[PDB]
Amino acid sequence: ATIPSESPFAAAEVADGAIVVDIAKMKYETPELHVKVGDTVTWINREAMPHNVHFVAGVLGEAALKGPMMKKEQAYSLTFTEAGTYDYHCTPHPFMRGKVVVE
Amino acid sequence: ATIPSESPFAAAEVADGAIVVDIAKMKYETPELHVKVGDTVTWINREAMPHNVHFVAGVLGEAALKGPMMKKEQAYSLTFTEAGTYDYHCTPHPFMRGKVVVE
Amino acid sequence: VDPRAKWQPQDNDIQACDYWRHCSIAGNICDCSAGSLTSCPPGTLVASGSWVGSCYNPPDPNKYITAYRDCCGYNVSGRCACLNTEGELPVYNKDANDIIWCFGGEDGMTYHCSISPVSGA
Amino acid sequence: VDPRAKWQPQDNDIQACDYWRHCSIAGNICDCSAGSLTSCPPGTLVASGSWVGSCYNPPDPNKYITAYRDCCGYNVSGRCACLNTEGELPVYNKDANDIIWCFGGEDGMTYHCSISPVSGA
Amino acid sequence: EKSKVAGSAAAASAAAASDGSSCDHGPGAISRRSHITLPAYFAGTTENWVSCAGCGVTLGHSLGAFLSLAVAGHSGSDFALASTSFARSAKGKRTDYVEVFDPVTFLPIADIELPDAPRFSVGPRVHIIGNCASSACLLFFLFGSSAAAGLSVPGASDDQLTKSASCFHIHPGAAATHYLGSCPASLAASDLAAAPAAAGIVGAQCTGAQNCSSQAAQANYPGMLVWAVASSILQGDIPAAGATMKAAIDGNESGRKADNFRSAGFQMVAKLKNTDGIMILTVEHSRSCLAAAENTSSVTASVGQTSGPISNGHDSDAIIAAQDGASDNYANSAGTEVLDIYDAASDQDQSSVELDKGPESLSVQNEA
Amino acid sequence: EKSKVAGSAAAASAAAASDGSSCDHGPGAISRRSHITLPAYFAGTTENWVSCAGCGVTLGHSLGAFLSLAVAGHSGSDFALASTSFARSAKGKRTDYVEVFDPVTFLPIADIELPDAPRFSVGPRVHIIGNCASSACLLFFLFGSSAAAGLSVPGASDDQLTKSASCFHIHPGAAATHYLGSCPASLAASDLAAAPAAAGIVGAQCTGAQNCSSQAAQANYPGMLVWAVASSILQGDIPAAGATMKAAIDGNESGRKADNFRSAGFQMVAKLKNTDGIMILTVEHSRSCLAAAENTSSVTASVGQTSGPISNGHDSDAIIAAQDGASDNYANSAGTEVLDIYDAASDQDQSSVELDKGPESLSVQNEA
Ligand SMILES: [Cu+2]
Ligand SMILES: [Cu+2]
Repeated sequence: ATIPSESPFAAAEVADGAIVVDIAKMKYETPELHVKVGDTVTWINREAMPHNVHFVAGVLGEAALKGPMMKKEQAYSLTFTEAGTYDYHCTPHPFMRGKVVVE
Repeated sequence: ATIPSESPFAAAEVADGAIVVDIAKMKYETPELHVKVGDTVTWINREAMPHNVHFVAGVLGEAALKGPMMKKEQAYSLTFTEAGTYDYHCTPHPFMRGKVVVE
Repeated sequence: VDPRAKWQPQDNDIQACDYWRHCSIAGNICDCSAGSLTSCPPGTLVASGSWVGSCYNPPDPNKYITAYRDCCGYNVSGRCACLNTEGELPVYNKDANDIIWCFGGEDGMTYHCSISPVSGA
Repeated sequence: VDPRAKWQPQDNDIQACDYWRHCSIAGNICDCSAGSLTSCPPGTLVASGSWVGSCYNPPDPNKYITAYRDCCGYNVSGRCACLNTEGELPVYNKDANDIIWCFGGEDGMTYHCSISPVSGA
Repeated sequence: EKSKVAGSAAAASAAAASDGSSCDHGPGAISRRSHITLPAYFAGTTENWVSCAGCGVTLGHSLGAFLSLAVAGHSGSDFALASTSFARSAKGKRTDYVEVFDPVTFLPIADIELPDAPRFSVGPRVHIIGNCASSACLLFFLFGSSAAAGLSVPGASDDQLTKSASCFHIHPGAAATHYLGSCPASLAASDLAAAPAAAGIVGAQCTGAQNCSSQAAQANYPGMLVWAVASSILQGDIPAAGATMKAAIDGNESGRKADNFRSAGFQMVAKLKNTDGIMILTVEHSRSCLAAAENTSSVTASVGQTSGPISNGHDSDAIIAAQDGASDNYANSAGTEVLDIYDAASDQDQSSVELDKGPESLSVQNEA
Repeated sequence: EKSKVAGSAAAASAAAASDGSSCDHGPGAISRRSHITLPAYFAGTTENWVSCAGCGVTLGHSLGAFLSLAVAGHSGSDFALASTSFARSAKGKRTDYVEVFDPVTFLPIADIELPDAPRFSVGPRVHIIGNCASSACLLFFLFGSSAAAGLSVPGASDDQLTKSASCFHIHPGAAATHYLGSCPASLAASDLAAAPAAAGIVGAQCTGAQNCSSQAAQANYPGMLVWAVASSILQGDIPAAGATMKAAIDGNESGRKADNFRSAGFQMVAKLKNTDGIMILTVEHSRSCLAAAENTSSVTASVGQTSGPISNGHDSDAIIAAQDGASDNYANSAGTEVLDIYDAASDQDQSSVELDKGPESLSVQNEA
């Protein structure tokens, strides 16, 4: 697909730079959030309930990154190239949804 | 479809003119039989087990006349227009089969 | 009771597997899913095909030729299931009841039901 | 025994419904159709979606969060049939067991199986 | 068994009569008619039983697929199904479609496909899929991907996927208006009219502590939605113009509550419209919310008083009622695959065996 | 029940381990593996069970459609299925197809369509559909329209409709030659090689009065066909060069036949090639051919002698045996939906419950 990059999948350390769609109260905290291109935001299960971050599938290229899950903190980071506004959701509960604006 | 004519369906009297084939031992009597275009052919159930006369369906026009049914006597007549050789069969036992040649 | 005992005809039930006419059914009784002893249930298709069995009528003491036609274009009803074999004969045809006689319909070849019409002596 | 009595968990069968990790399954157990307690049978597809249940372990007496994932792309196994409801909650989501949790596979939305992996405490 | 009236057969046989086989037809839509859907334990293929009360006769059947949702037109004009099929059934290319049957012939008069396999695969509940008042549209719930209500027009075509909030059932108030009610944020009114979708939220009934069952009863004819909790009854009057809440009533007589009584498993509630009676399956439960009940209490919907008793004599999972002058209570046991029919004034009359697999839904037409 | 070894997990938990879910894989084709197919009483859908004898564990399952024919390559390289589906399953467009699975993963490795819905729907019998000895082909029988033998090539393609005489089974003698034997004109040799179809007929074994059971036993490895009658055994040895008749032997010991002893219903016969034993289902019958039978007599194929006893303890409909050094006798009960596994020298070992509906066929691979 296209837009954008992969990296890793569940483990859990930040680093220096923040950047993190997060989780709890079932709902990517600071859900609607903006960020600049060429990036990589970290999602991480803070919950007592696993989750994933699945966009849709007409947005972010072909395919449609699913992303996985796995409490235990666990982390999944995804970086970006092109501009626009992305809309993702947690599969097991299509409800908590989030929307990112790449400016 | 085309080739050829209908007429009736189960009842059982000849007439003057012969033209017929009838049951007996899972097999149309005098099976391979020739006739001129326009000759009638009366099938007559002579059995203690009903039958029909169903060609196939690429032969006789579109569709494919399936012949109905009949026990003790009952009959079906089929009249004909174009020349060629027609193959028919008893459905419940695709086995007794026969062929007509309209010359 | 006792599956290996000679079939014993009755002429009082019809939804029962020991009904005189059912002497060689394989499947299910139509009466039990909206049909009738000799008619098909709605939305289902009547075959032209069938298979015969000579059945003994208890009341009038005579045997009749039963033409077991299927009601097709539906999945098995699941109801009054029966398997009778008075005079069945092997797959080398026509007295044989494992075959789904369904030739006639819409294109209906699926077994839903078997009817028990008396077609002669 | 007695359908309306408080769930009584055990830790020795796994094929049985009173098994500790199964406190909120709806479906069938995988081990009964060639899977294993936390693995899917062959030719089947594992979902991402799941539904949680806080099940109590009788040996070490603490509850654990079981993530009931379905294996899909097959028809119901018809094997070890179970329905448990420890803390289920209505369709107004996720603790909810009537839903066929099959999101992830080939396109497998068809229910075959229910897996019972421990996901956290 | 009294279809030992194949004495009519012996009869015909003696008069030297016929046996001219044919495809017959159903008697025609009426109030005593009952539909029984077999979800079958989540099997890829399923069956619908059409039965006649009084007679206790199976009048016909219908074929369906994976977790279909049955609907029946009140005026007795159509019956229908939302369904799902796969090429190589259980796998391959999925197809979501709406089929529409003639109540007499049982033949499909229409077969409408849903575009992106949108249906929502779940154990079925009356109300997650609904016909609107005029019968010209079928409303269906989308969960996966996005929460949504699809709109199909029977004039034969899919219409539009109406976007909604985190909301569940569909209880239509009008041609263009439905209560995509029960949300977390209690009660939604969507008006799909003209061009758009409005969506206006009700004054939150019930608290997060009170749990609403997955199966509420609802009378389309007169906007009566009655929704029992894992214990007792919330009622709302639905019209065009918003919903209006009525005082809550407790189905169980207080002492019963400590003594362990609570509602059952499956289609627990039923409501007779000509009267204002609520039927409720109950028994001595626990967290056994989905299990079978041996009893049924009748209540006056206006005056929450118990009018009735009811020891069913069997382990029943689902109930309903004939919407007519002197009503029958239908009692469905999924385990024994038999439908027990009683007089809504106690006594069991008829019985309907072998509705095989694991039958669960009852639907009746509310006929004049 | 011992799979009560989930004391394996108790162990893992204590050890602080994982629970990392994945799709697993079948143990790998072998001699003790047994396939149980379920025609399920004529249902549109069906199932096939893969079990491990010894363990008694199911290793997998396969889904199929209406009245499918099961096949297993002897080398244990593939297992297959001839099948039929309909859009709107039970009605609509029909599709016949060949399906071939990897024996380890259970994934379809091929899906080949049959041209004009030619299958022949019947309660299944091993041998009315078969693999040729090289396992490059799958022969299947057409009944309606015209008697025919369909040639499918796993190089993935329908090959040709081989027109044949009024004839039924298919016992493959060679890569290009098969005995679509059993006819009323007893036994045809079919050679489909090079361009055409040969069709040569044998010297009529059996008389009009001898009824050959619908379920004959055959060893593809060594062209041994054993065909019981509604009473006793006609044996034939076939190679690419004509069949060769053996002298008849009666399974039932004269007194027994007097005393009403007779053949069961379904997969009544079996033959172990490592030895030259024929197993056969009998009990005291009548015209009740298709009924269950409670016993099995063991006989020597070479010398009609009864080496064996065998009281099953259950109402069994079909049997087969592990084609290995020390064979297990498989006893399938359709009524109880269970497979009773036994020592081919009497004792009952295993049992495998819930192979749901009406399981009827056992198939095994003959492998070194
Ligand atoms: Cu989530
Ligand atoms: Cu004939």
